[PDB]
Amino acid sequence: KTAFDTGRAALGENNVYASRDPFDRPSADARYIAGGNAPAEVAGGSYLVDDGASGSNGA
Amino acid sequence: NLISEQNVTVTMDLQPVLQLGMQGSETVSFVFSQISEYIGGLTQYGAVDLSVSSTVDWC
Repeated sequence: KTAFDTGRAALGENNVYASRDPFDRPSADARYIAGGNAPAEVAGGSYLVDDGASGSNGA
Repeated sequence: NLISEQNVTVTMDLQPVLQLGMQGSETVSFVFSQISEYIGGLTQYGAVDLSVSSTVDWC
């Protein structure tokens, strides 16, 4: 989420999760886009039907 | 009135015939493979056609 910083100032705020076997769920301190290693996640649904919000504004 | 008689015994067996026939497959399979299949749901029209015959009043 954090913005693209300039120069050697951030060093890790945007770098991709590097792995040699990406088909296992990443560790608890890796980077998720929506969710986490622990059961901290988002409920199942679709970007088509509205439950609250819909379309692009949804999760 | 002298007579000579021969007797036959008639035994009527009124069995309670109830007959429910069907014109569909025994197995009705719902295979939810698509997302719209989940969201809109699955509907199968005319899966079973019941034809009824009965000697007695039936429910």
